[PDB]
Amino acid sequence: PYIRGFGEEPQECRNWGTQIDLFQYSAPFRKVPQSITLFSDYLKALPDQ
Amino acid sequence: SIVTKSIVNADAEARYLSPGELDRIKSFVLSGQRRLRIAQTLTENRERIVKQGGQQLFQRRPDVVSPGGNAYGEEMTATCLRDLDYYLRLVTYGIIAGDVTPIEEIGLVGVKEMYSALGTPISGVAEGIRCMKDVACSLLSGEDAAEVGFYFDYTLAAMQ
Amino acid sequence: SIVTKSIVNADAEARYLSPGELDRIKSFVLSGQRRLRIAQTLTENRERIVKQGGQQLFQRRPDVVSPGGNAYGEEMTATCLRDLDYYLRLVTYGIIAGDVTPIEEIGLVGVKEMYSALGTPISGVAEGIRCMKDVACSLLSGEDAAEVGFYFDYTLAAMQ
Amino acid sequence: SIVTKSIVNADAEARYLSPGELDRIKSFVLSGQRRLRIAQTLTENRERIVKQGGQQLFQRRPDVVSPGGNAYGEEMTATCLRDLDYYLRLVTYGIIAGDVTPIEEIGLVGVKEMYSALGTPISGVAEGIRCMKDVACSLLSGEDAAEVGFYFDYTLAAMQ
Amino acid sequence: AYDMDGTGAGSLEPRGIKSSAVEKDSRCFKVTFVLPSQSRLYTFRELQNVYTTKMVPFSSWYAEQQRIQKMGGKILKVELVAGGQMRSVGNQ
Amino acid sequence: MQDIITSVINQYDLSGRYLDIKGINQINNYFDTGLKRLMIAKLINKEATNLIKEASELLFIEQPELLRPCGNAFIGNAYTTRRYAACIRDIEYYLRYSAYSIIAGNNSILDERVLDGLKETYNSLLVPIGPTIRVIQLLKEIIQKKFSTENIENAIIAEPFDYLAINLSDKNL
Amino acid sequence: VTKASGGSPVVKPQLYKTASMLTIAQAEQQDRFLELGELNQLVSFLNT
Amino acid sequence: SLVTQVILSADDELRYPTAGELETISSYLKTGEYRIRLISILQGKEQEIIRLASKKIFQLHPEYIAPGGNASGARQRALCLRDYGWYLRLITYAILAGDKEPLEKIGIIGVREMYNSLGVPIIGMIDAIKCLKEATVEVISQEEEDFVAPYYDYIIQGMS
Amino acid sequence: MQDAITSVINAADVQGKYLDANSVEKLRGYFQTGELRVRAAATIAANAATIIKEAVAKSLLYSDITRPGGNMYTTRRYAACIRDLDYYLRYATYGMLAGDPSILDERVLNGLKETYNSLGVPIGATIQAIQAMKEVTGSLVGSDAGKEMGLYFDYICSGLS
Amino acid sequence: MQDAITSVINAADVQGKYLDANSVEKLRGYFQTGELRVRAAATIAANAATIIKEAVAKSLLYSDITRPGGNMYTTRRYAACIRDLDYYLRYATYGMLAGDPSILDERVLNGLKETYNSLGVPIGATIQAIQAMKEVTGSLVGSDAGKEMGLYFDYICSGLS
Amino acid sequence: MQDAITSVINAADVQGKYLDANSVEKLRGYFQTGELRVRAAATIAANAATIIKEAVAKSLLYSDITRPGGNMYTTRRYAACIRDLDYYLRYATYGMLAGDPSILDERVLNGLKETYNSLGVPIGATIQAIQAMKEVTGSLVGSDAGKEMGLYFDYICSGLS
Amino acid sequence: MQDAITSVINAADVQGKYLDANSVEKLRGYFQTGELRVRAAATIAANAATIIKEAVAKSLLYSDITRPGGNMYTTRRYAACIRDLDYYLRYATYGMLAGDPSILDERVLNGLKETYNSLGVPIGATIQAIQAMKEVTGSLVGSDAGKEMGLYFDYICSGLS
Ligand SMILES: CCC1=C(C)/C(=C/C2=NC(=C\c3[nH]c(/C=C4\NC(=O)[C@H](C)[C@H]4CC)c(C)c3CCC(=O)O)/C(CCC(=O)O)=C2C)NC1=O
Ligand SMILES: CCC1=C(C)/C(=C/C2=NC(=C\c3[nH]c(/C=C4\NC(=O)[C@H](C)[C@H]4CC)c(C)c3CCC(=O)O)/C(CCC(=O)O)=C2C)NC1=O
Ligand SMILES: CCC1=C(C)/C(=C/C2=NC(=C\c3[nH]c(/C=C4\NC(=O)[C@H](C)[C@H]4CC)c(C)c3CCC(=O)O)/C(CCC(=O)O)=C2C)NC1=O
Ligand SMILES: CCC1=C(C)/C(=C/C2=NC(=C\c3[nH]c(/C=C4\NC(=O)[C@H](C)[C@H]4CC)c(C)c3CCC(=O)O)/C(CCC(=O)O)=C2C)NC1=O
Ligand SMILES: CCC1=C(C)/C(=C/C2=NC(=C\c3[nH]c(/C=C4\NC(=O)[C@H](C)[C@H]4CC)c(C)c3CCC(=O)O)/C(CCC(=O)O)=C2C)NC1=O
Ligand SMILES: CCC1=C(C)/C(=C/C2=NC(=C\c3[nH]c(/C=C4\NC(=O)[C@H](C)[C@H]4CC)c(C)c3CCC(=O)O)/C(CCC(=O)O)=C2C)NC1=O
Ligand SMILES: CCC1=C(C)/C(=C/C2=NC(=C\c3[nH]c(/C=C4\NC(=O)[C@H](C)[C@H]4CC)c(C)c3CCC(=O)O)/C(CCC(=O)O)=C2C)NC1=O
Ligand SMILES: CCC1=C(C)/C(=C/C2=NC(=C\c3[nH]c(/C=C4\NC(=O)[C@H](C)[C@H]4CC)c(C)c3CCC(=O)O)/C(CCC(=O)O)=C2C)NC1=O
Ligand SMILES: CCC1=C(C)/C(=C/C2=NC(=C\c3[nH]c(/C=C4\NC(=O)[C@H](C)[C@H]4CC)c(C)c3CCC(=O)O)/C(CCC(=O)O)=C2C)NC1=O
Repeated sequence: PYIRGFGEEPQECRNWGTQIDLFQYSAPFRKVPQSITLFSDYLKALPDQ
Repeated sequence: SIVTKSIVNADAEARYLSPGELDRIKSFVLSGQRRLRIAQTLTENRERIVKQGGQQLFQRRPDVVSPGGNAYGEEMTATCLRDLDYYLRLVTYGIIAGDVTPIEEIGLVGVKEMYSALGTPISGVAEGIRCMKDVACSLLSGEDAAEVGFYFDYTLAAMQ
Repeated sequence: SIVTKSIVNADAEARYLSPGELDRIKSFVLSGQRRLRIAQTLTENRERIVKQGGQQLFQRRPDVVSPGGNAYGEEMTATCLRDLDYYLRLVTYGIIAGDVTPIEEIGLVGVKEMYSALGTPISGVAEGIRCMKDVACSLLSGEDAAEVGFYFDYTLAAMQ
Repeated sequence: SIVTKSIVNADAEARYLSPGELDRIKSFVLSGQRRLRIAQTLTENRERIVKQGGQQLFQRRPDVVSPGGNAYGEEMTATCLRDLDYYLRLVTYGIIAGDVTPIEEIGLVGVKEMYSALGTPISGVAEGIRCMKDVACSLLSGEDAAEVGFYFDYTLAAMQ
Repeated sequence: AYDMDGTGAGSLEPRGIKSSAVEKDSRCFKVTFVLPSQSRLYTFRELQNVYTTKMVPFSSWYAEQQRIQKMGGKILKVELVAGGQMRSVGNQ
Repeated sequence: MQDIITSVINQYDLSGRYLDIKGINQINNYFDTGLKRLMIAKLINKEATNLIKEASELLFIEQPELLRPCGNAFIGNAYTTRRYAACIRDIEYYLRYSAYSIIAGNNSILDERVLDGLKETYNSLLVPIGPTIRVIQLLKEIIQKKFSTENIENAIIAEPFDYLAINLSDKNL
Repeated sequence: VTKASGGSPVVKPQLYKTASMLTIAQAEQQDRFLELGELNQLVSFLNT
Repeated sequence: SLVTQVILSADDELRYPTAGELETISSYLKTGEYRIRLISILQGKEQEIIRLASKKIFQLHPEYIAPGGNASGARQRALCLRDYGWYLRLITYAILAGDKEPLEKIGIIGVREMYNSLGVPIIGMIDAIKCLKEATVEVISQEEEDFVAPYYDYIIQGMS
Repeated sequence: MQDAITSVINAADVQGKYLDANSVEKLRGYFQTGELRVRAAATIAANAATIIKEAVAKSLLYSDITRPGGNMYTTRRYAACIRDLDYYLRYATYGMLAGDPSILDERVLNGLKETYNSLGVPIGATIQAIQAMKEVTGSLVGSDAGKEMGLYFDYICSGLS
Repeated sequence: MQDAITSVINAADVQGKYLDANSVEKLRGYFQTGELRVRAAATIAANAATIIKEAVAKSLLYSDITRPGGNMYTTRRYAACIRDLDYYLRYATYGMLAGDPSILDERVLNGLKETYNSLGVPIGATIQAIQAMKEVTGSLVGSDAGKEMGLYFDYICSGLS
Repeated sequence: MQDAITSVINAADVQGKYLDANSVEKLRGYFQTGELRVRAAATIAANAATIIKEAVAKSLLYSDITRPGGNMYTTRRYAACIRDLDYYLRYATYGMLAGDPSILDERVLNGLKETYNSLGVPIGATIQAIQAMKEVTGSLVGSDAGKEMGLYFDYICSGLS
Repeated sequence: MQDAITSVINAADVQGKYLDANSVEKLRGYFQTGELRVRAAATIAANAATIIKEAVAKSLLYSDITRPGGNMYTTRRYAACIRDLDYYLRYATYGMLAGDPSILDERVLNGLKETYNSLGVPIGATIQAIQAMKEVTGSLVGSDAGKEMGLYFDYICSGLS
């Protein structure tokens, strides 16, 4: 299996930032889940921050 | 509904909707006048469809209401009929959506985990929905009873 | 617009809108037919309002177009008229919004930082808008010229 | 330890611990009194277990200490015994943890990369640990020497 | 753990491939099959050989055999190379 | 996603009540225009490869900069044919998902499958947002050229294209 | 309006290859040094 | 066909067909003969229609007919009507099995690489099918040609 | 914070084009309902306290959130409710005049459901209070005006859910 | 992922010294309670479904998170709870055996409160469910064993807060 | 916030040793370039507005971020740029004098790329503005001084990426 | 990922102009050093393990990061270093051939200093290892080739700082 990069395949607009984050060596240190929160905040309103 | 999953089907396949998909969205919206009449019958018959629904349920399953049954006493029996009011409501959604997609993600997905975790016999609640089905199809003609009963037995299938 | 800041005024004060606020939203929407006619006059007169606008601007400020001026040559003079087309456009927004709120957060907030940072004489661009005002009010009656000119001089005030 | 990887084993399998896993955590903690006595013997015998450990190591591998050997001179020979003090320490951890898990992620994982990158003959350091094993098992009874020697030969296996 | 916890219809994890494999199963088949891709002509990926013969475990033969026919494959031969038959205990 | 119907049913489920008549009046407004929503969709499939072609020439006729070198800003407009090939491809998507969303009678399919990360993706590639939104409404005027004698098809066609316009904007006001 | 955001990292899409380029990239892709052939491969192009 | 899409699409989820899908089979089978009656109308007009298709595909595109073009010569033009015959034959299949798969498993999937290896300009074949749909309207009344209209423009969408 | 005119101007400006026939077509549609919205916002300002008194008595007055242990027991907690329900009836009035629900999520919705979870405020009873408050608001302003004011209530209920 | 023995070995190793009297003094203290923890983890494995059924019925069964609009309304959402509560009762069992709460924040706590805020899960009702689940766990395993199993429940509740 | 002398003293202090020959060897290397950095920071202070005017006109002046819809359209948004570019040319001047880029990530880089994603500011156009600003800065201060000032520009561009 | 020729073509293409005398002037300058870079990359490939063995023994071999408690104590942690130092000596070889440090921040620098802070890897000792590794690399390839290979080492050290 290879990593299906940006210049491999027709990518999708929905996980653009996350997938570029995941295809980095810095991926195994985001101990907080990056994708399950991002796909869920797409539906909920703006968070408090 | 049929509109939303005919879209997400053709969405995944990187294509538009075929005539097979667009001659049925077309065929469904002309069916929409007849669907609201059917759901309108079940809407203000919930007093009889639920109360007679729990009628046959206790006559067929006296264990669940007997002392030791899950729906024992004045309290649980009220909630015993509350769930039937839920599932009767979701069938009204499925009739108007033209699919069990509303019934799918409400009251069907992971339903065995809830009722197993509540101590309720899941087979018993399946018997309750079947008793509601005979009351519901008795309120409509043959052309309609092939639909209103049609959504109940799907709920019967997924509930076991 | 008058609708959005009459709301955010009464929004901050923890209250609804008074008759003084609701008899003017009422008075503004009945004014809306006459506003679109006024903005419709300036919409397809931008060829004359801008080109004659830069007419008097260079006759009154030949320094800005002379060699050494900021708008010198074929290039800068085209952009020299481009900004007037911008500000003439924002006045059409203010007339339809019934307020300089569109002109406020576009072309007015921090405008001195831009033009000071571009080397442009901010007083010179103020002279350009005044020349456009005489051309604009010459295209309308007295009842309208008290409005279309009214938004230009606000832009003149904030631009110095 | 046996407690932490009997957990992470049953952790991955989505289940609790079987009797086979819980009758050994039980069997290990009753073994804990005897383990501390064994590690207590090696704790204050490091003067004799290390120095006699490097005794047989140089008699069996004079190349490493001869001129040109990696541990040549007063300097490297001191570090030559320092590593044996390390590995003798990790065996005391493995005896108390009831497993080579402490020895695994310390002094064993990627050990060939270090010693190859230091120019040290990895086979030579394996000979050093074997010489320490005969000194260690000579300090304990037969029931204990089947354990203290048991952790050394695992270190011998992974170190080649 | 194993794939038969109580999951069936109307249960929270989605209705899927349920294999009758025990805890850490050690039975594996030797299968042989061709599986034409039927998707290369709108994806235009590189081509790979479709005739394969490999050892699949008992824990996941059924999913694989259920999937090989999903994409029009044909199974030429399968055998149980490793493991016993009718064995109550010992498949682990 | 959610059509006008499922979006209506979730509206009444959150409150846990049956469908009243105000709820059913919203469903009936879909069922009336539902037959009209299809030949809008059927016209798009017959006019699809054309309607992208008129949109491109109407776009670059006003934005000749998009067919020119980028300037030193490494910006993705339709400079090269590799850039031009992919850039016409985006007009495919805006016409497509705005074609389903005409049939669903609701912009739920739009934002979750087009809008979510759209400013994310274009900010990465430095893509024009201004001209990108203008081509979306060049399609809207082009499609409304066909249904023009009456004016109840016009509000239907405008709703998807107008939703992408207001949402792709950095808010000036 | 979108109520969340994944971020936009600086990505440079590919434009072309060069003889100086790709075999610096092939030996890179395997996580190995330049080999004598592909490094003699880099040479005789810069002699052109 | 349409039932095949429901059996397949219900088979990858490991479930029986739901309430909405069984509508989609039931409504499709009730409109059965009208496709059967329609295809016999088109089969009697295949020599009707392809003669009219060669009318306008070549007056529109004399590049292909002229000496040098692909269709120059008798035997090249001979199969030229054959490709219309196979396409029209395929559409009778698609009109019957009420979906696009007989137009997609044949004809559409990989059609460009077929023509590109043949020299036929793929843009010209799009106008050929568009010409063929233009020809079918004349020998068909207004009732049933919009039944067959969505099956044609799928081919044009497939070829781009 | 955009009204219907601000949203129309933004979308027409964000493409750099003038206000064509489609942009003015919606603007004319907003000016037609300009007379209805003011009278709707007129009566709601008058009966602000009466509407909130009707909603709480009709939805959550006697439920056991009102009793001890319920989420609304103490007088500070009860007084926070009618203060809290006043914003929903007030900001919904602003959305009804502006014709655009941008002000709601800008000033109400963001950090709202994340705040009630912190305090432990029941979102279920909150939406039914707003639903009951939506029901009485259709009483005063009429049917279509209630349809307009009601269109922003469930917008709050949807996002607050 | 360290137990009491792993944490004792790490601190004694991180200074490069042997296991002195103080390091073995705590290790002997852990081996003394080794018999108590297994029987505590024994009964919890047996009554896993019964404990979770007791906690939800005692804390959040009939509250309005259970009713429509509440955070637990739909059957998928209800089924996610007992799935979710199973991890807290399960991972707390692991901490009770390992004698060190390192596994909790390693595999449960990190990204947990940041995840519930994303989904909008009420942290207030979650902790009270775990508190009620802690209360029934002291019923089964006894007092001191409940003190041990209870010592990791509030560790989850503290970090999840 | 450490300069070259602070970083040298910290590393020599963090091991508890005095300033040996290697620590003073780098310090002498910093004092040799002390004359170059002040004159570099001298001219940059003089031509601060001229450098930023040259960079924006050379990189992103006429691109469609400048036009309507682009990220820099409104006058508030344009004015924020030259305010924003002033910090990059200013803080880079501080790094050029201190000889250590610690001040940049302390006061510029942290929360910067996470902030532009919030506002939706294009990081691609930002770096090219700084690259063009780095190009003009090498014009004024010379080659080697431009090498010094340029060494902190791409440090901003690297971390901001 | 651009070499010197790719960067020259990009800047000449990004303005839409041909390769004028200035663009080819730098390209001729790169082709002149093409012979030097290959021989530099030749010997570095041969002495890859020897260079890394020399750097660690000269910079951080006996410091107390090597001892217990230090950042490099365990054999997994020590083995990660020479694995980690191999990339710096390898990717610097790629930059030396490509004549452009774009590959470093593309594949090494981004998320690097943010990763070492997560693991707790000392950035101070890391740069001195690369500095010592730069010192031995100037031994092998010579002076000017060491100036070329050394020009990308401190680029890593600058951005990693
Ligand atoms: C819309 C889909 C849906 C369903 C179905 C649903 C069910 C549901 N049933 C419940 C209880 C209950 N359900 C029953 C049901 C029964 N007893 C019997 O003997 C019969 C076999 C059966 C009814 C026909 C009983 C007795 C309780 C109370 C159990 C207890 O108090 O421990 C509860 C907990 C109390 C509550 O919040 O109502 C829920 C959430 N929730 C949903 O969202
Ligand atoms: C909508 C509000 C708004 C305004 C007003 C605006 C102005 C603006 N004016 C500019 C340039 C310019 N503007 C001028 C203007 C003038 N020269 C003169 O002598 C006159 C006094 C004056 C015009 C009447 C010149 C010469 C330039 C080019 C300067 C240069 O090339 O350095 C530029 C940079 C190039 C560009 O992107 O167009 C902007 C952004 N942007 C906005 O968004
Ligand atoms: C806990 C696990 C562990 C081990 C094992 C370890 C080993 C280790 N051995 C080292 C050196 C060394 N090790 C030796 C070892 C030997 N020479 C011989 O002839 C013999 C075959 C062999 C010893 C029996 C020598 C000579 C050096 C110094 C090498 C030099 O100065 O170049 C060094 C570098 C100096 C230092 O920091 O001590 C480390 C880190 N570190 C660890 O964390
Ligand atoms: C969709 C077409 C299809 C079929 C039919 C199929 C069958 C199939 N049946 C299996 C086992 C089995 N099948 C049975 C069945 C029976 N025992 C009896 O006494 C009866 C005669 C019979 C029930 C009618 C049993 C007991 C096993 C388990 C065998 C074992 O554990 O060794 C297995 C091994 C793996 C597993 O179950 O997870 C497969 C793959 N796979 C397919 O893809
Ligand atoms: C379904 C919703 C959706 C959209 C819209 C989408 C867009 C999208 N546009 C892209 C590129 C691109 N898009 C353009 C587009 C343009 N250039 C201009 O100058 C014009 C303003 C514009 C045409 C209108 C260009 C040039 C690229 C390539 C950039 C480059 O490589 O230089 C890419 C990267 C290549 C790829 O597709 O993998 C994506 C993902 N993805 C989606 O999922
Ligand atoms: C069932 C789907 C299907 C199709 C369509 C098909 C086409 C097909 N077209 C062919 C040739 C050809 N086709 C054309 C076609 C044309 N010239 C024109 O001007 C026209 C626009 C067009 C016809 C309407 C020409 C000129 C050749 C001969 C090219 C050559 O061999 O020199 C050939 C090579 C052998 C042959 O003629 O049979 C095939 C296989 N095969 C299939 O299985
Ligand atoms: C092992 C450590 C760990 C935990 C704890 C964890 C939690 C977690 N809880 C979830 C959902 C959920 N969690 C709940 C829980 C609750 N609702 C309430 O009212 C109560 C306060 C609470 C029960 C105590 C609900 C209802 C969902 C579904 C949310 C949704 O569908 O939007 C989800 C989303 C995906 C899914 O459930 O499949 C995750 C990942 N993941 C982990 O890896
Ligand atoms: C000292 C370290 C530091 C930096 C760098 C910083 C940046 C910063 N840039 C901002 C905005 C901004 N920044 C820009 C910048 C740009 N637009 C473009 O197209 C270009 C690519 C770019 C100019 C190079 C714009 C337009 C805004 C306004 C955004 C808005 O109004 O939404 C804001 C919002 C508040 C404000 O400007 O008052 C902050 C806080 N803050 C700091 O403390
Ligand atoms: C190609 C660009 C690139 C780099 C540079 C990179 C680094 C990187 N270094 C790592 C660890 C590490 N790096 C070191 C390094 C050091 N300890 C010291 O004292 C020294 C200062 C330093 C050696 C110079 C150590 C000890 C670890 C292990 C940390 C741990 O186990 O916690 C890890 C964690 C995973 C692993 O090693 O498998 C990554 C991903 N990844 C990349 O993709």
